[PDB]
Amino acid sequence: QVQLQQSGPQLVRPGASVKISCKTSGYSFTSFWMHWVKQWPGQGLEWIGMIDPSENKIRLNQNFKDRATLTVDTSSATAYIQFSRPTSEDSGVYYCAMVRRGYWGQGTTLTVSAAKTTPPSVYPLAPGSTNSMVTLGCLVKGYFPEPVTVTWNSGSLSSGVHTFPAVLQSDLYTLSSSVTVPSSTWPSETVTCNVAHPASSTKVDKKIVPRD
Amino acid sequence: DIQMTQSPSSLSASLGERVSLTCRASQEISGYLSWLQRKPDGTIKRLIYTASTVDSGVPNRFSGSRSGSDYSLTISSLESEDFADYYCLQYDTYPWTFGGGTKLEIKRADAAPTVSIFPPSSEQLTSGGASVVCFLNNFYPKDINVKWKIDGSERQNGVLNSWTDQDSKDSTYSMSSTLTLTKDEYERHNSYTCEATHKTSTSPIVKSFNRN
Amino acid sequence: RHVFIRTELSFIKNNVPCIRDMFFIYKRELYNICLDDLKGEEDETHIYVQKKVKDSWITLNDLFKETDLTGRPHIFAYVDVEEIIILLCEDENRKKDMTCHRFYSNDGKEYNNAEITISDYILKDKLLSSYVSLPLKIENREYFLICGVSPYKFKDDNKKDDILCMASHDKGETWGTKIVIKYDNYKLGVQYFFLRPYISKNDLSFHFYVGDNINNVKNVNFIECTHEKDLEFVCSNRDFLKDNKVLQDVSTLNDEYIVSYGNDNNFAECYIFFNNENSILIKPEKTAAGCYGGTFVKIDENRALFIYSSSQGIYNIHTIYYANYE
Repeated sequence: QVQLQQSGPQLVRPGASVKISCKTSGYSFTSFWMHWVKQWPGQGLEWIGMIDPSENKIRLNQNFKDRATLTVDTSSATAYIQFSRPTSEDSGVYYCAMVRRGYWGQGTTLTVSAAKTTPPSVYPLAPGSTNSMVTLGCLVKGYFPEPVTVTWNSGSLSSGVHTFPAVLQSDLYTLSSSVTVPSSTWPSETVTCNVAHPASSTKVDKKIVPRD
Repeated sequence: DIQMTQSPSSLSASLGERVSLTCRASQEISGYLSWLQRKPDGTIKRLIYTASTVDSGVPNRFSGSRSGSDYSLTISSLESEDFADYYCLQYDTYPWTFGGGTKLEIKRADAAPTVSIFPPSSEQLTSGGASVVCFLNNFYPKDINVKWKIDGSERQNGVLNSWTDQDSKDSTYSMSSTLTLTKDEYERHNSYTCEATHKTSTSPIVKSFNRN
Repeated sequence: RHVFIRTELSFIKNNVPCIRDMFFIYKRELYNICLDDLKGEEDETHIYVQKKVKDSWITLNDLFKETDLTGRPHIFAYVDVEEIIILLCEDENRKKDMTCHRFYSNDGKEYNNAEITISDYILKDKLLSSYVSLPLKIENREYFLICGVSPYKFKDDNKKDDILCMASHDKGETWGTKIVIKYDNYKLGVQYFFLRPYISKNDLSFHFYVGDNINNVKNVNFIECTHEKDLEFVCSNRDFLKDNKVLQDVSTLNDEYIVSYGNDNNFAECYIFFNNENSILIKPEKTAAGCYGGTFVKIDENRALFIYSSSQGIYNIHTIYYANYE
């Protein structure tokens, strides 16, 4: 019944101290070493280090010697990892774990960037000219940071939906999503793409109308 | 540090197949090797420890073995649950080190891409930008080539591509190609074409439109 | 009446400093479970399984590398005929579950391991100590015992809640069998230490220490137990005290008690008595050494070892054979 609940996602600027928590329950917190593991964006895992809550002793991978600092609070049974002067290199997903027991936290995503939060712009994608199946789409351009979610008719169309990963260019992400419906239901019926950017508190709807 | 070299880095197999991942240690690790599974939702699970011991709750189709410096993880019969990322981890000498990882994907029959091309929207044009989007949907295998032609001449500057992960339902792949020009340079040309070259066809799939 | 005694002395070097020793016999071979826990900035806690080869301990396996346990865990080791089971249990109350790491082996060298949890264990508020033990046969099944003792009591309403044992009949996987120990001579206002069961010929007995209020020493106690109900034992004290000699360890050879003594609380010399008649004198001087910590390690009903650490890293092994010649 061991549980390791980590804190939610964080977006900080370079040089701003950031701290990630991992709250434990269901076992004696001081009886087991606590590890931290980093998932590098688009790559693999790397062991950061481990801390003994009973002795406050630390074994740290020297690749993180002057980057991460591990602490504990035995009164609340929470383990902490802190980046005092984080850089863009420190971006990634951080896991707390009792590695040799097999218990892992869900992970915490940390994004270190100086880029300004920007709302997206949603543009329709409609064909210029037939077949039984017609593919539609809408383009979500120039936003920051991740993520954005896109649904179609508030979630009615789920069978043929693709949402492509965002690509980063000049501190701004752009994303596209596509739907395929039969020529019977379009443009005979409404097709609208619902974009949501929680970071900028943006909820906007764009209907796909056929071209001239 | 102990270098764990893991192979293959990417592997495709069908349901019910047997796959074997190998992890080689740069020095003696005395059997202190673990295999971990990283599911698409970010959760991390321990499969094997001490090289050949299967963790509790792990299905009996997982096993591990050792022959000298080589350690292997074997999945006898592949199930839909088993397609994710896999890492070895030596925990013999500090700092603990991971393998580079293996991405395991599903093998299915070839499928040709559905190619759709979309002119820039007038919404985007009135703001100076001009994005031409080309959807290459639901193809297999994952490798594919898109090429842009403007008035019959190949264009490469300003093209951005995005690739979906393997679809959980049909096990296909999709790719979006976005050619972004300014409104002014988009108006100076007439014909716009994206050609998709794929294993499933000797000749490329050509979709195009004219700006009139 | 018709008995004889043979002894030989041998030495063993150890390359690792052991904070505590736990000797066991596996297939008539002497092993050691060595807790190495220096507290240097660079040091790590090690729990080595060692084996006597020639005149030196050879380290076979560091069990502690498999666990995230902190501190110094309780070590419960069991020797069956073919199997070795070693438990590393967290060193502790408010919590009701005890988590242990179980190690299993068919030979002395290769160990399989997995974690267990003894949820709602019935040894809560009892003092646990590390020891090696044998299986005890109750009815038609064999049990491994984890036993604890109340460290201190002001008033004792029930003389069956002082010593209590947790038992396992599946080679230490699950621990759901309570074995009740009735011990009427459990004294109030007295502190107890280091309870260890001794099992021989399927007979149960306990070896432990008692603190003295007047003088600052811990005295060895030994109680022998008779099996009455299926899961209930009654245990009474057994007197071994003798003048100008301090009781050290107790064992049984040839269906009789063999008992070691020290001359004083510093254990300059050691005396070993067989059925309280024949005695042999241990002089660890030939110097500056002593026989503190001396303990018996039984090999069979006629062959036993008496082991103590002369100096740091050196082990004196007295091999004792005691039997009837007719």
